[PDB]
Amino acid sequence: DVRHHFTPSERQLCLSSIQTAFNQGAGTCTLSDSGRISYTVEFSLPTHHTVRLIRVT
Amino acid sequence: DVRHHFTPSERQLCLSSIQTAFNQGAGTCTLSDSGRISYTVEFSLPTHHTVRLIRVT
Repeated sequence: DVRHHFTPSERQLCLSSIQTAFNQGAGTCTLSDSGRISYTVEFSLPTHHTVRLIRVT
Repeated sequence: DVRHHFTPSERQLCLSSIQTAFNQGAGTCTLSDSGRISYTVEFSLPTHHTVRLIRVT
């Protein structure tokens, strides 16, 4: 779980990507048999953020 | 995809929920071999909303 490596600015960048993705309709939002909702997405951070994470990871 | 069936309020409650779960460390946030970010969460809506959604399904 990369979250515990995220910069504060990196953490905001994710939230917005997740929001935007959720709002534009990317990813998969599923309502399960038992009524529980799941959301799943893939997105990109800018290259220079990724590399910094690829490094500490 | 359930997003087609949400009310705009339910759409909102979903977003708040995803945003809380991400901030509080719920779900799984990963970094891929290719540097992509992925995030996946499961969460509840209030019973009455859920019940409505299951009815229209």
